Amino acid sequence: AVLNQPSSVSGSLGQRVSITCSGSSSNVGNGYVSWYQLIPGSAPRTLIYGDTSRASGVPDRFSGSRSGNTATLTISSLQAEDEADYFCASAEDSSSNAVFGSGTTLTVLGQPKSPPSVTLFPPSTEELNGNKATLVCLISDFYPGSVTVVWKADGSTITRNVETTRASKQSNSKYAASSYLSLTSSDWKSKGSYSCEVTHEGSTVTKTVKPSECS
Amino acid sequence: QLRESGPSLVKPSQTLSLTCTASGFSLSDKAVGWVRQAPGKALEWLGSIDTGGNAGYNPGLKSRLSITQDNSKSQVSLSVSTVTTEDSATYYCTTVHQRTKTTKSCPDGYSDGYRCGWRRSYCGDRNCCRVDGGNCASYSYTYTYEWYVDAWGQGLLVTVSSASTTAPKVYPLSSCCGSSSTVTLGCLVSSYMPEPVTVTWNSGALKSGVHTFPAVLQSSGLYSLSSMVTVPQTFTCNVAHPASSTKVDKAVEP
Repeated sequence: AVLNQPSSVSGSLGQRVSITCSGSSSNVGNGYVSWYQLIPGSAPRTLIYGDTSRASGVPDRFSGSRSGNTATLTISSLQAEDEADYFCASAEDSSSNAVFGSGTTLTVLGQPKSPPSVTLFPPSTEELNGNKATLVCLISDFYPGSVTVVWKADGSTITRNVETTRASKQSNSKYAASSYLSLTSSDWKSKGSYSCEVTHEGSTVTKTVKPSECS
Repeated sequence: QLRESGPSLVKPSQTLSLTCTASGFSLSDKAVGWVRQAPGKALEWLGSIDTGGNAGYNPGLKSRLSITQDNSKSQVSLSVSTVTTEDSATYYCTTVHQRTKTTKSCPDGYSDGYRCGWRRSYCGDRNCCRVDGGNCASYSYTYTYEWYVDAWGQGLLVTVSSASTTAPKVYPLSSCCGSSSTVTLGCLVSSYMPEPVTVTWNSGALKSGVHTFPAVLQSSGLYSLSSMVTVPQTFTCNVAHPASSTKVDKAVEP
């Protein structure tokens, strides 16, 4: 038995949003609901306990309430830092038996779009001595969190041996991603130049390296 | 600050054992709990041990859980027996508030004596009596089970799997010959399994301008991550892969 939350909600900057937490009379109806905020990378943060009490350092923008078997977390004056996964919780039948909600991911709309910063690293001399060459394309500080990566060598698109990560949230609510071109030492020295082309919101940022001068 | 320590990889059907210590205060005065989150799942309660030595567990997992504690060394342990791939999760050590409140009350329209008339003598001491405005009623008892997590540890990622461990190869990253005012360096942590890997710079003395990226997963099952630093001097990245007991301090020179 787990508590029912919406999988995702969204609000605009400066506005307010509500997250519901529906259970039975055994858990939520018991009258002692807690709320927790999970931001990727950081440790989980206790927001609310005892339905309405705020934990230490929790601003009044976070307000908990409950009507019977349904608890609600209300977040006012939404900011980009509020984007996180929110979980409700309650004891059931015992103070040592806690049940968690399904979890709600909060998206704050209206944030300014940000182009990606791109850094393209050549393979190192040590890796080249092992007859391998990895080109590392690091993409950071873009919003919204979706980019398309295209690799090119001497004007031709590279599809084989390309691996690109998902976009992952940064601390500033911006996103990061990386793309790896795994070549051999000979493939690296064969071409005249390699390019990592990152497209974001119709705009493309391109960084290039040339094996003749990366030595 | 709560610190979880234990193995990053454990084989199926083995016993996963973790320990928790606090930095800054004593765990002797607090009730210590364990919470985990499997990837792509919600938070899941495991159990706790309170100041009185009593242990309570998630009923669904009670037969596989054991939470003990040592009060001389100020340490709390967690044991999960016969682990399976479902037990892969990030495990958090917590301090929890646990309390059961009992409330005694007469039912609606009943009192402990006032305005009961003849019913006060007829109902007796043990029961409530009907108020003007059945003849008797017994006391009702409402229980409020208070639970919440006071403090959270940072969490320890534990992967359960029968696959082998591959140590990473750490390579220095730097721009090519041919400039920019702020030099950008990096470190490539190539072809390792399983997660996680930690990266610091100059033994933790360098934090401004550091950007460590999440890992990529190749089809071979091996992971690779990179960490870059922007500096407007010696630079060394400290890579640690606990699953293979590997620790590499790679010097990076432009």
